[PDB]
Amino acid sequence: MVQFDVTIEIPKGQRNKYEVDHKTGRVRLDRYLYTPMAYPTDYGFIEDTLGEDGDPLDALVLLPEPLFPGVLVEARPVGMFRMVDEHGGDDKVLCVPVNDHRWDHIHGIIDVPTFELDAIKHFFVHYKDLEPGKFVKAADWVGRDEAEAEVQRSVERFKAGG
Amino acid sequence: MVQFDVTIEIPKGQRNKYEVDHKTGRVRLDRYLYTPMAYPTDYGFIEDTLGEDGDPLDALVLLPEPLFPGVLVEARPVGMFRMVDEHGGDDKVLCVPVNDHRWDHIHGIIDVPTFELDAIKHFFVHYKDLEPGKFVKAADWVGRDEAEAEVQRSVERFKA
Amino acid sequence: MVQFDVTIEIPKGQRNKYEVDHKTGRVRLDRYLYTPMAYPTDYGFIEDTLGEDGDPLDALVLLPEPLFPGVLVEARPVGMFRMVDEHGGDDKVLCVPVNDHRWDHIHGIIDVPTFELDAIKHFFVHYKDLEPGKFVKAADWVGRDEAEAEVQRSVERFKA
Amino acid sequence: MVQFDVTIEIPKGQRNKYEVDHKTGRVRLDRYLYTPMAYPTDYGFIEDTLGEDGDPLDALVLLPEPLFPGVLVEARPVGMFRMVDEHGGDDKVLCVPVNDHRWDHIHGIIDVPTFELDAIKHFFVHYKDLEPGKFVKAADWVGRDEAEAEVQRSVERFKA
Amino acid sequence: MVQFDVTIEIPKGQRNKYEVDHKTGRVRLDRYLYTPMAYPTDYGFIEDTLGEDGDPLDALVLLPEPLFPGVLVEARPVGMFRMVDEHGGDDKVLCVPVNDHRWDHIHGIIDVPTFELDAIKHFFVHYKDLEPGKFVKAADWVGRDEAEAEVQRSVERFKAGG
Amino acid sequence: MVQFDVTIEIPKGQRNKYEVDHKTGRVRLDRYLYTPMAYPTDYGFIEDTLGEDGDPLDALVLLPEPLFPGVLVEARPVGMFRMVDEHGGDDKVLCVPVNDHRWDHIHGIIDVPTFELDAIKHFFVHYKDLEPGKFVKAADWVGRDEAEAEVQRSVERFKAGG
Repeated sequence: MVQFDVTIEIPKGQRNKYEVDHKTGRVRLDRYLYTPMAYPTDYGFIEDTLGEDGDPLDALVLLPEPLFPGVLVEARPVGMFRMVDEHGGDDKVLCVPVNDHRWDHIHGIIDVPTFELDAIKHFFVHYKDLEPGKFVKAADWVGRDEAEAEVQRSVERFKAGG
Repeated sequence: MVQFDVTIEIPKGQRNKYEVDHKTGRVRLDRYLYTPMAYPTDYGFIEDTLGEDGDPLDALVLLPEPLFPGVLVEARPVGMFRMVDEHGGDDKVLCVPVNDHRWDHIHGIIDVPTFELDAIKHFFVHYKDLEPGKFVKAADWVGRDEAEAEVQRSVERFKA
Repeated sequence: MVQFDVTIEIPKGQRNKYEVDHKTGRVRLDRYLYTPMAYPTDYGFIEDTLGEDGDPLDALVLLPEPLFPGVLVEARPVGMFRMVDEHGGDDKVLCVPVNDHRWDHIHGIIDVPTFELDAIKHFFVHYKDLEPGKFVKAADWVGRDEAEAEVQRSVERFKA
Repeated sequence: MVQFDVTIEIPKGQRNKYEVDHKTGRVRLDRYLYTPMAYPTDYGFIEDTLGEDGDPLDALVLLPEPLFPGVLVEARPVGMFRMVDEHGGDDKVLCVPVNDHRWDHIHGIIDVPTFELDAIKHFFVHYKDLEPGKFVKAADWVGRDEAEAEVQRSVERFKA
Repeated sequence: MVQFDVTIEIPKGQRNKYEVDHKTGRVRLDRYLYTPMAYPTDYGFIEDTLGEDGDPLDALVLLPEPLFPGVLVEARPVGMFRMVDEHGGDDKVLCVPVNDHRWDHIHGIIDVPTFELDAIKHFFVHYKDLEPGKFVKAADWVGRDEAEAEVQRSVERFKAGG
Repeated sequence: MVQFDVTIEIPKGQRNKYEVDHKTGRVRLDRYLYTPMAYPTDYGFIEDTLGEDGDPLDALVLLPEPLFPGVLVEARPVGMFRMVDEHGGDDKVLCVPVNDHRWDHIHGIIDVPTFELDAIKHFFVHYKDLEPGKFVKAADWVGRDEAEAEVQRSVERFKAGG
């Protein structure tokens, strides 16, 4: 069973887009969203990963209640949101907390209610609609096998980068 | 100097869509939104008006902090949001609290920052995107003169 | 397809125990809980029912976000919590909002996760532990058929 | 053992100043405070009283957690805050919830910590500092005997 | 007058059980409680202490309003909650902030209202009721002298461990 | 255009007075306010500055929604609140976030609504009214040029201190 640590940057329900500066460890405000939308899940990144674009792999964590920026949660992948925007491809691994029987019945993307996947998709498709020169050309969901393959590639890129 | 009472149905920042039952006065949950969006202003209706569709005229109230459902606020119009959806036309009057010097500089639609008007528009254009059979085909803003003309039509329509 | 209106008294997550005075319609603070616990669901009563004890039938409503005291929500029964305390028997109907596809998979008590039923039970078993003379001697769950039978008895008891 | 019902208008910690319209029962937004201050207690009025100025007698209720506007709480007086502002005299009865052992040690004004009385005073002395034409010239505390005498005058004034 | 620094892990009113990883300094989500209960006080640990079980001594801090995970508060002990669970004995020192006249009248456990002690006891007796293989065999309160003796033992264990 | 990093200590709306210990980086509770007031803006300090009194220069940041203690925001100065209290002079630089068109129209103190400046002044004039031996003798506002001059002096003092 693949599992890993996710650092939360943005609690569910927030309109402030926080980001961890990976050089310093500091939490920074990127910006307050320009749209009347709020993050649909807790949002952050997988520790010890490196995506194709130089930053760690993004993670979305399903949780009963929001966390605080900077908090670590041990999690396991169930699928992956993929999108194409102004900086090209962007993937976000969808995760649930490990060692919690309340999530035991969610083994893969097929187990996650469609209305929840659709809400998360809608957020990422629209949240930058009022930001000039930002766009989304494509967005879809893939399952746990493909999420794990991407996690593995990013773990490999992390190790190769030093 | 047009002014009126607004009953708030939905506080700013809420994802629960409350509505007042106008035949009982009860506050009901209509639905929880299917989209990850939140009401961009306090939202409700103008007391003693009747729109083209039989409900009181909707109102959006700019405020420093959100209210509670059922609360009355005396307000004045600065403009009007108009849209066309699955039910046809819909107007929502944009308002600011009266006799509050902090809003005295806002006389009309040109005085409301574009980024704020664009955010309000974005909410109404997209908030029903995930509801089968619902849609928004057009949405725009008109000024205070047009808003007051609509309020006046709605007030007379109430009287008749 | 049994459905009814629920008036919410107490939002999920609250430690203030509000109650509606059924002779006036006012919302009153009963008490702040003496235990470090919070209501596990939105909590209220079914409009136009009368229980065995003279009050409307209590209802627990599963919702994505809590409501406000006094708010009406149209709901359908999926099961019923039963308990015995210092006043004798008490039933609370477990409900989900109607005409909301997000709840369409929940048809009966077997469809509600055990961990959620256990949490609701734990609240009612313990929330009065620190009140002299109050106690809970037994608590259990029954299914949708039993819940609808109790709603029907309560509706007729209201009519009579 | 004097006790009465208090309707809460403004929850503790709020910067929105709500008021009940006593001729309709509606809750209205009076104003958002112009000062960076927040109500130090739950704030409202005593039902079935009439002050010297024609409004019900104001009440401050000490509670572990704030309520919602319009909520009723059965309370007992422990003292009274008095002030003089632009409208002349104003009294606010300081109260604690009845039949709650957690407040049984609070019998009168001497039982309320000085730091808490000083904070409440500071709020009423300063909350209108940034409103032209408004002022507070004097403010003080009196004990439970004086509070009950004022409640009694207000109750009779209501009856007459 | 004994005083010390408490790092808060869990704000009063929360149902998320956060914990500081003492090796790394990171705040982690342990778990969301399985019971409909919420922490009755701000909850954390005494810096520079070591309990018998290898972790710093736990602290409960009485405060007018909750803090954030990771925040330091200078505090003084007024008593100690003692319990016996599945890992044996567990003590939690009850504290108030120092240099604050609003707490000056609380010198010991006898000064703390009984209903508040009973609520805190009820939380620790019941909060793991729905977690299999977790239990509580005993729970009680002792006073300031005994709290200070335990604080001193833990300070001593801290120093002996390195 | 002068810009700098502000670390937030106290979110707008709070009555807990948090402070960063500049030696350790830890966020500490200083105290809960004794007055029924709440911070009128997000409040903190400018990184890499040193005031005359030995601490970094204080900053007030205008924001649509409050942040969390410890969060960095890149900001630009629009004016400065000056006051004289029990420790003598104290200045707080008023700032807006950079690279955000929603604040583009605020170039200086003259652009900030008077009612907002008056509310911020009232807070600092009164928030210590119930703390014995604390007082305020003077308080006023100066504009962006004078804010930038003070920022520059504090940057210079920072560099001279090591």
